[PDB]
Amino acid sequence: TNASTNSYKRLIPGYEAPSILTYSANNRSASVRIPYGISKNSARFEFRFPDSSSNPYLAFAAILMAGMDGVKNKIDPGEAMDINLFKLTLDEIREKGIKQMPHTLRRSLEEMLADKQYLKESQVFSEEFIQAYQSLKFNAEVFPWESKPHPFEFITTYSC
Amino acid sequence: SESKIKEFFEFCKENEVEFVDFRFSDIKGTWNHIAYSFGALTHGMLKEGIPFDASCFKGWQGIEHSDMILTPDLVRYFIDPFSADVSVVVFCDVYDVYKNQPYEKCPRSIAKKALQHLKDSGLGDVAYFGAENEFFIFDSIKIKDASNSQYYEVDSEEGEWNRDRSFENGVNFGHRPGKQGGYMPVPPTDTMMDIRTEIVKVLNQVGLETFVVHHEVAQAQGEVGVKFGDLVEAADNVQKLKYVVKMVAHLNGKTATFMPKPLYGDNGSGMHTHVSVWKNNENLFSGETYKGLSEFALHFLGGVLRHARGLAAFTNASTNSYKRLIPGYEAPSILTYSANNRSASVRIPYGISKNSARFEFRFPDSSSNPYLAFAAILMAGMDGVKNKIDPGEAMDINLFKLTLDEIREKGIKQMPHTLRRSLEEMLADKQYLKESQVFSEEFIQAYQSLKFNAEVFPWESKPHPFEFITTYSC
Amino acid sequence: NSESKIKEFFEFCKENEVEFVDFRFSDIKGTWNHIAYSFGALTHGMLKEGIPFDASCFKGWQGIEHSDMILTPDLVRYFIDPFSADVSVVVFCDVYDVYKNQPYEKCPRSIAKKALQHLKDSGLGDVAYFGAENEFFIFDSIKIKDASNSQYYEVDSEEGEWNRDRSFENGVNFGHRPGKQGGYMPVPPTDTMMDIRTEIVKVLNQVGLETFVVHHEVAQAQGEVGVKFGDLVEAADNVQKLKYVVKMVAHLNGKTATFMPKPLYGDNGSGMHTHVSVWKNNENLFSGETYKGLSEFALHFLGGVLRHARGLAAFTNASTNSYKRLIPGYEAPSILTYSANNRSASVRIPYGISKNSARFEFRFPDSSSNPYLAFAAILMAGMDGVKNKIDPGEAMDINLFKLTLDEIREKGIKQMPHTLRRSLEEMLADKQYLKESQVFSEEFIQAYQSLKFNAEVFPWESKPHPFEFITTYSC
Amino acid sequence: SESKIKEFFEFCKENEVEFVDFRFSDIKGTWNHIAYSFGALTHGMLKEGIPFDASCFKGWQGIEHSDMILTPDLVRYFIDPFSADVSVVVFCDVYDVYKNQPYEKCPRSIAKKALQHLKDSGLGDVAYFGAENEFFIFDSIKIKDASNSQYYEVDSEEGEWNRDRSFENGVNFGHRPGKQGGYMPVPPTDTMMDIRTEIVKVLNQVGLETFVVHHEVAQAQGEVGVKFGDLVEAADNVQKLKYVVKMVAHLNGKTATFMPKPLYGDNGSGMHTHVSVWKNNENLFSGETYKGLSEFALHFLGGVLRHARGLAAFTNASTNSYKRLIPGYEAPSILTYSANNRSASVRIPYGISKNSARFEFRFPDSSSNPYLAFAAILMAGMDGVKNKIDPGEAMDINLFKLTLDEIREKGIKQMPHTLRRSLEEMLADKQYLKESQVFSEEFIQAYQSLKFNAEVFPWESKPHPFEFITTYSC
Repeated sequence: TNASTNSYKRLIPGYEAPSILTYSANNRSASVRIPYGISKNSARFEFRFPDSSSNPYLAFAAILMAGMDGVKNKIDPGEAMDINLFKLTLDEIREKGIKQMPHTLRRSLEEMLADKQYLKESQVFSEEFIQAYQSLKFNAEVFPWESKPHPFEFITTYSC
Repeated sequence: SESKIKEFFEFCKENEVEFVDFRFSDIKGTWNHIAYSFGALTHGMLKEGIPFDASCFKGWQGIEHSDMILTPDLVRYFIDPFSADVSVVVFCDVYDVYKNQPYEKCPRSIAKKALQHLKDSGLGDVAYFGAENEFFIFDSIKIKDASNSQYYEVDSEEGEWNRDRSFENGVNFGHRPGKQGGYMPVPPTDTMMDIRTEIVKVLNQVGLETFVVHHEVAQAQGEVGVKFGDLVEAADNVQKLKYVVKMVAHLNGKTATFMPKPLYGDNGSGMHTHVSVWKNNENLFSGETYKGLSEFALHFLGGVLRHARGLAAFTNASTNSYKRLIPGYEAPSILTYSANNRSASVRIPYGISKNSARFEFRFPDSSSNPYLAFAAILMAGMDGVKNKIDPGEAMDINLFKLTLDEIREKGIKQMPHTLRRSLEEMLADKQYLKESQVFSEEFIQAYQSLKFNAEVFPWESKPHPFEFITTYSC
Repeated sequence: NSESKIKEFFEFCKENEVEFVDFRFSDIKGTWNHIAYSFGALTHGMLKEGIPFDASCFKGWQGIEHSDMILTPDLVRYFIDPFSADVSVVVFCDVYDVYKNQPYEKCPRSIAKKALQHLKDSGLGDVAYFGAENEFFIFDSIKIKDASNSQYYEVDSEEGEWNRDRSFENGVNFGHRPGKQGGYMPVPPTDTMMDIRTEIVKVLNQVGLETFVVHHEVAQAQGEVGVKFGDLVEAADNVQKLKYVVKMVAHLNGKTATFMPKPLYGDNGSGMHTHVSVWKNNENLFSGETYKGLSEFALHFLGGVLRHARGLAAFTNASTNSYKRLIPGYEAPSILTYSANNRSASVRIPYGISKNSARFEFRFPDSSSNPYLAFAAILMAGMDGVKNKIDPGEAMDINLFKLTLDEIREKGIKQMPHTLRRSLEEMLADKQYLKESQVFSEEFIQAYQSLKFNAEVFPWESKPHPFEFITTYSC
Repeated sequence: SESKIKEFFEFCKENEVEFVDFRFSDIKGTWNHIAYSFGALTHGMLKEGIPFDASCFKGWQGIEHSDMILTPDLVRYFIDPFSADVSVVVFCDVYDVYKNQPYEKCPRSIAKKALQHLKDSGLGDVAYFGAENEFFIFDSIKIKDASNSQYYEVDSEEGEWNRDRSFENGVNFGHRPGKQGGYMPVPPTDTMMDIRTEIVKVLNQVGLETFVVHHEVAQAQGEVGVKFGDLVEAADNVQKLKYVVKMVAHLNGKTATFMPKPLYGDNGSGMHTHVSVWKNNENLFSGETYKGLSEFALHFLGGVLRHARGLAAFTNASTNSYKRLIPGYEAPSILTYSANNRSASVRIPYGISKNSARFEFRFPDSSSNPYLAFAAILMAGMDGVKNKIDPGEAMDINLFKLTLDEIREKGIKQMPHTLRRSLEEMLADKQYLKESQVFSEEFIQAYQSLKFNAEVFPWESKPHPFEFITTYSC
C-alpha cells in the first residue's frame, strides 16, 4: 500500500497522515477512520495510510487478504484511541506500547517478508511473486534512495 | 594546571599574540571558537575557565541552566596561520558547573575518560590511533532546501561533467582524470599538486608531522598521512587537519569537505583509522597467532566486529555515511578482516613489524565526531579482550561477490544500511560503552535524540529528486 | 572644563599633528552628531564658553525662534579618529541651555551625569558601574523602499541561508554556512568575520576602549565584543565609540553594519546585555549572602528595576523594532524574573559571582536605546528599589519560554510590554522614580514621548506591512 | 427543508447543471467551496448534509473530532457565471454533530442567531444592513516573506508611480488621477469604466440589485451600491459581491482586493454599513428626537458607540484595518456621530425620509467577516436600547482638528489603534455579545486565539522595512 520510499516522507506526523495504527471515529490522526454517517448500507472503514504509489491491484488484493485473516482468526483490533495522535511523545510512543507505521520501505519489506503467510493462502500471492516483488522494490526504490546523496546531507555534513 | 600557564603566557609574548582562540568540539563534531583579546588575560582566568552559553549546542544544556565553563587544556596550542592578526588556538574542555565534574556530554571529555579507562584496567598503557582523512576540493557548491525544491551541485574543474564546458572565454584544457581515475595521474591531469603540497606545509606549521600526500581515487579527492598519536591527541589532530584543509581550500578560492559521499558513482571519503595498543614499550598487537599479530590483538578485533553494527552510530554518524557503505568503491559493507584486502571491513596492512602491528578499520568516515569514534572503538576493543571475543575467520576473497545468496546462506553480519538501524543497534547494546561511566547513559540518550532530529528525521522526511524520476508518473 | 585639562589637551594636539577637532554629541534618539573645527582656529575660550550650533534641527529639542545653543566639550575620553584621512581628534560634548543657564535638561549625556550625581548625593553609592554587550550584524547589502505602493527591505550576507544556491563571482559558492541560529560558534571558513571582528577590537582599543572577548554570535551575520565595565556616563560613552567603530570598519572593508534589535525574522535578535553593580567606598554593595552572592541592597535594586520594568522599556527598548526581538525562544526575555544561569529570564545572575564581580545582567535592553537615557533610567529605577526596599519577588528556575498563555495569565506573571506604544503608556503612567531630583525633567519626558510617537509608532502603525498582504489581500 | 429541494432540483434541471458548489464561510471570512457532480445528488443528501473535514480551519475543529456537516441553505443560490461547466452555488451552514446543534463557531450560524435574538426580544422584526464595499483593482501584486526580506508592491497603470514608465515598447498614455484624485474624473483618466460596469452586470447576474457605481478617491479604487438586505442576506451578498469583483478582475487580467489599506498616503477601503431596524412596516429609526431619527435609533447608536472600542475586534479584524484608521483620509478615528460629516465615526446621511432613516457606520472595513461584523453591531445596538444608552452629543466640526490637546482635555473615546487593543477591549466587555448565546464564549475564545496568531503575533514579530530607515543606523 506504501510501495515507494516517497510514501514514507508522507507518513510523518501532522499532515493528516497516519503514523499510529489505531482506529477512531471522526479521527484523521488515526490509521483507520470510522466516518460519521455510518448507516447500515454505508457501514465501512476508511484506511488512510495507503497512497497512489501503490499498485491498486496488489494493494486491494493484500488489504482483503489481511482482513480475511482477521475474520478467520477472530483477531481483536485492540482499543480505539480518541486522542490527537500527533500529540503523543516519543516517550508516550515506546512506553505505552503503541504500534506505529514503519518508517522506511526497507523495514516494511522486512516486516512483510517475515509475515507473508496470510497472503499465501490459496496461492493468491505465490512465493515466486513475493520474491520478485521484494527484488523489484529493493532494486527500484531502496538501493537507489539509500545510495544517491541527498541535498540536505550537504547542509548537514558538508562542513565536517 | 599552572605549570603550563606561565610558559604558555611566555609563548604568547614572543609570538606577539593578540588573540587566544579557545576551541572545543560539540557532540556533532563541529569545531567552535571564542577569541579573547590577549591583554585581557589573567593567570586566574585559566584556572577558573571561560564562561559560555552551552545551551546553543543541541544535546547539551537547556536554557534554564545555560552557563558553562571552558577549561583550557594547554597542549598542542599553535599560532593560527590564517588569521590576519596573531591568534593562538587552544583546545578546551567543557566543565559542568552543576555537578562540578568534567561534562559527561563533552566529547573530548569522553575521549579522556576512555584513554584513562584503559590505564585503569591494566590491559594497556597507550592506545595509538592513526587517521587518514580523505577529502574533496571542489570549486563551488550550491544547495537548495525548500518546499518545492531540493538541490545540490558540487563543482570541480576536474569533473567528467565539465569536459565540454567553456571556462575563460571558452577555453577548456582537457586532461581530466576519469570517473574513479585520480590515483595517481601526474599533472596537469592532477590539478591539486600545489594545493595538497601547501596544505602539508601548514599542517606542519601547527605541529602535525606528515608522511604521504596523494590524489585519491575519486575525481577531486585527496589524503595526507599524519603520524599516529594517542587517542585524544589523534582526535585533536583530526580537528586540526580538517581546519587546515578547509581553510587553504578557502584561501585559494575553493571549498573542501570531508563528507562521506558527495559524488554519486565515485569514491567516498574514508577515515581509515589505524590502531595499536602498547604496554611498557612492547606493542601488544604484535604476535604470531595470525600474520604477525597477537591473540590479544585478535580479541580486540573480535570486540570491534561484535559491536560494530552498533559502533557504526559513532563512526558513521551521518545519513550520508551510508551512501558510501555501498559495495564496489573500496568501502566495506561486510564486517570481516583480511590481509591486503580493501573489500574487507578491517585490513591488516602489509608491513606488520613487531613495531608497526595494527589494524586498519576502513568503515568510519570523517562525518564522525573524532573524539567519540576513537573512544567508542576502544571501548569495543576492550570488551573484546575482556571476553576474549572470537573475531571469526578471515575472508580473503573479493567480498563484493555473490551478494544475495552467499550473504544470507553462509555469511557474517554486515554494516547497517541506514543511520537509523545503526542507532537501534547502538541502543540495544550499550554496556561496553557504559563501563566506568566513559559513556554515561544521559550522554548516550542525548546523542540518540540529537542524531534522530538532525540526521534521520530530516532525511526520512525531505523528498529526494530520484523519487521524481521513479514515482512522479505513478 | 578646568584649564589644567584644556592646556594638556592642546599639547596632545600639537604633538599628534591634529588638524581638525570633531566635537561629538548625542541627540535624544541616540544619533552621534559631529561638527569639525579647523584646529588652530580653536580658542582656549571656545572650550570654556563653548561651540554654537543649531538645535532646532533635532526633534525633541529647540524651536527655530530660540534655536541657538552651545556645545560644551568634555575633555575626557577624547581620541584620535583613525578613519579620517586628515588627523582629527574626537571630543565629547554636552548641550548647554543658554535660555535657562543650566546644562540642557533634554541633553541625554547631561541627563546621564545628573543621574549618576543623584546617587552620590543620596549616599546610597559612590560609583555605578555599567558594562554593555552590544551584539551587532555585518551585512553585505541593505535595500529599502518606502512608497505609496511598495514597502520593502532586504538585507544580504554571504553567510545567509538565502545564499545557499546563489551564483557569485563566477557562479562559485563556497558552501560552509551556519544555519539559521547556528553562528555560535563555528570556526572559519564557516565564520567569515574572524578578521573583521579582530580588526574591530584593534580599533576599539585605538579609541581608548578595553576589550576582553570577541566571538561570532548565534544569528547568521551576528557578532559581539566585550568591553570593560564603566561608570554610568563613561559606559554610555564607550557604546557611542564602539557603534561608530564597527560601523566604520564594516564600511572600510566594503560592508554595512547595524546594531538594530531584529533584522532577520526567525533568527536571534541583537541585545544590549547590560551588567550593573553599585559600589561605594570601594565595597561592592551588590555582593552579600542574602541570595546567590547578592546583597539585600542588590535584591532591592532588582525589585525596583523589575517594578518599573514595563515603563523602563521605553528607554531601553526605544524602537518598535525592539519588540520584534522580545518574542519567546531566541534567548530574548518576555518574562520579568531573575534566575542564575537562565537566558529565558529578564535578569540573569551569572555563574562566577565572586565578591568583586557580584552583579546583575539585564537582558531586555537593546542598542536602539540611547545609552545615556537607558543607563540613567536603569539606575533611577534601581535606586527607587533601595529607597523603598522593594522585594523583587521569587526567582523562576524554569524554561520561561515553555510557559503557556494560560500559565502566563492564570499564574499572574508580569511579562514585558509587547509594543513601544504600551511601553510609553506604562512609562507615562509611572514617571515619578525618574523625576526625583529633576534628573528626567517633565519637559524632557513629554519631548521624549512626542519624539517616539512621531518617529516610530505613528509610522509603524500607519505604513502597510507586506505580511498583511499575505493575510488580508485575498479578503 | 424539503420544500425548496424539489424546486431547487428543478432549477438545476433547466439550467443544465453539472456541479453544485457548496459554499460556507470560516471564521476568517474566507469563502470556501466543495463541488458535487450533480448526477450524484439524491434528495436525502440535502437533509443529511455534506460531510467535510472541519479540522482544516483554524478556530474550528481539532483532528480528533474532525468530521462535520454542511447544511445547505437553499436561498440565494445562483448559477456561477465564470465556471466553464455549469455550476450552482449554494450557501451552507456548518452543523455540529457532537452537540447535534448548529455550530456555535459557524459565523453564518451566529448571524442567524442574532437576527433571531431580535425577533425574540420584541424590539424589532427586521434588521436591515446595507454595505458599500470599496475595493481596488491592481494589475500586479508581489510579496516576499522571508528571514532576510519583507516585501510588497502593488501595481496599477493609474498609479502616480508609473508616470514615467515604459509600457508597450515605451508608450505611456499620461492621464492619471493624482494621489487621492479618482473621484470622479472621466475616462481615459478613469481606466476602470468598463471594468466597473461589467462587474455590475455580473452582480445582477447572481441576484444582486445594484444602484451606483463610481471610481473612488484612491487611485485604483471602486465601489458599487447594492440594495439593503436583512442581516444574513446582507452578509450573504457581501460574500457574493467580493467573489464577483475578484473574479472579473481576474478574467480581465487584473487582481482585486477589498483589503483596508494597500497604498500608503492614499484612501483605504471602507465597508460603509447602513443599518435600520423595522417593526410592523414602521421604520423604527425614524423620529423627531434628532434630525429625522427616533430616540430608539439614538439609543441603538448609544450602544454601538459604547462598545465600539471592543466592537472593532469584529469590524476591523486585520492589523491592516488600523493602518486605515488614521485621520485625514475620510476614515474615522474618533467615535462620535454627525450629519453629513465624513470625519465622524457615524454619519447621518442627507435623505432621512421616514422610510430611509438609518445610520452609516464608516469605521468597519471589508477585512472583517461580514457575518460577525453585522451580527456584533446588532448585539451592540440592542444593548443600547435595553439600557437606553446615551450616545453623547453630536460633533459637527472637522474632527481631524486639535489632535493632542482637545482629545485628552475634552474629547470622547477614539478607535483602538492596533488590533491587539481591540481584542483586549473585546475580552473586557463581552456580555452584550453573550446574551441568548448568540456569541458563545467558546466561539469568542476561539476567535481571540485565532486572531492573535494569524494577525497580531506575525505583525508584532516580522520586522517592517521602515524600521530599517529609522533604526538601521542606530
